[PDB]
Amino acid sequence: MDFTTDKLRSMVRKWQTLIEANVTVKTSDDYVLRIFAIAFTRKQANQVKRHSYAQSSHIRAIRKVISEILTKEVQGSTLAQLTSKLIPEVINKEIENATKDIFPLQNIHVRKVKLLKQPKFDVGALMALHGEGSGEEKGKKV
Amino acid sequence: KGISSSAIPYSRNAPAWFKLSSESVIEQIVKYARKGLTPSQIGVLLRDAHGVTQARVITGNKIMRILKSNGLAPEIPEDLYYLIKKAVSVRKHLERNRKDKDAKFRLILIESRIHRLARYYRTVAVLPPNWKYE
RNA sequence: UGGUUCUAUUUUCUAGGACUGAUUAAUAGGGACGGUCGGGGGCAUCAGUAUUCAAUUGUCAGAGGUGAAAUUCUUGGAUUUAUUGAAGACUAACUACUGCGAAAGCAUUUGCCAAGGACGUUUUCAUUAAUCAAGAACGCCGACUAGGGAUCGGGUGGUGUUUUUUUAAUGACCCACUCGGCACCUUACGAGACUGGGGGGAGUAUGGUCGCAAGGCUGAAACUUAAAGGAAUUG
Repeated sequence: MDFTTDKLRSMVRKWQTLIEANVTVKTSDDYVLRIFAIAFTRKQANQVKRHSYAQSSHIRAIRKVISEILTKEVQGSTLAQLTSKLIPEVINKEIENATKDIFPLQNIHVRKVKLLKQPKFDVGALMALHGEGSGEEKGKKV
Repeated sequence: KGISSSAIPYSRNAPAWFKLSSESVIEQIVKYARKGLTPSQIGVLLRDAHGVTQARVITGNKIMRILKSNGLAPEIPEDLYYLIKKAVSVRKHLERNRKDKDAKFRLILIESRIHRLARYYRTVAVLPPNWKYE
């Protein structure tokens, strides 16, 4: 999975910090995934100072809880479960709820998921991801 | 340079809520010193938990004089001891990894500061002359 | 720790003797502690996508590059596309009249190693201090008054919103105060007394000295001399 470049260029603004993290996690299958994360420091409503920077220990703590809870969302998922988890953007809601104790953090995203190794084939698992099928087909008519 | 020190009150009395004894404070002082704390640690523990404000006010005299008159004198003053052990910690760091030029510079600074007050303490003769920092 | 002997009910309590004796605590200085702070340093680790190279496909005639071209590569498949590997760097945007460092300088993650600063302090020492020739390491001014807005680090108080709950502690913002920084915008008031050098700027003249420079068709001079060329050319 990957963002387009225009999305994160449309997200990056000066006078904030981008906290980005990544973890290399092996799922409940033997797929190992490098999964990324980006998050940008919001300013609160009634904030009058123009900066809203994080104090870099808040960055280390935010990046710590990002790594912990998204490596908890993997290992507790298969590939199909993780894919159905990151279609409706809900790991981002988990990061936002787990991190609003530290900094506000607008538009957290996952932004990038890379396969590194894949276990075996398991045609049965693939056909259970899709649906069944077997053919006896036509016969020659002589 | 910053101005961050402690502001000693104008009073020189016990604060009139200090109902403890002027001798039980000394017994607590020598107990903490014999279990092994530096006099600054005695003063901060006595201030934080058994609320003597400062013991030059509440006891008779200051607590290094209390320790020396109760037999718990230091081998070397606390300033020199802490600067000595900081210098030897930086020296062991430097023997471990030898590309830390900044820590070499801080060792030159710490060694200069060692020599300054070692010279002061030597001309006062708190510690004996022919003392070298090894 | 050792030793001697004095009082009344089998063991109770007792008295004596030998191995310290001036101040503060500098809006001076140092040291400890505490929660921290930073792109300060060292080691290790982790990642990123470019680039270069290689392997494998796909397709076919050009690709670079330039103001145009060219050297170069290319039907033994270049360039483009897709998958993957290897290498050496580098740390994009975030990135600032922001931060840290004694300066040169320092920007990916995580950990270790020591360090440092500011703040907080009813902790400690007690003049331990300031400046620099020598030497060592690394490589509109000042002795001067007040302010103002913004920002970075710490602290105190307020009492609203984001937070939230019986797992630990821990935020973010708003406001006032305060300490310390990088700057900026102003104010008031002061004698502030890798070494070697001719003499202003812009010009003008030159019967001096030192130079460089003209002539005149070449050939071609001792030779009025060939070929060929030049020049001008409505034979």
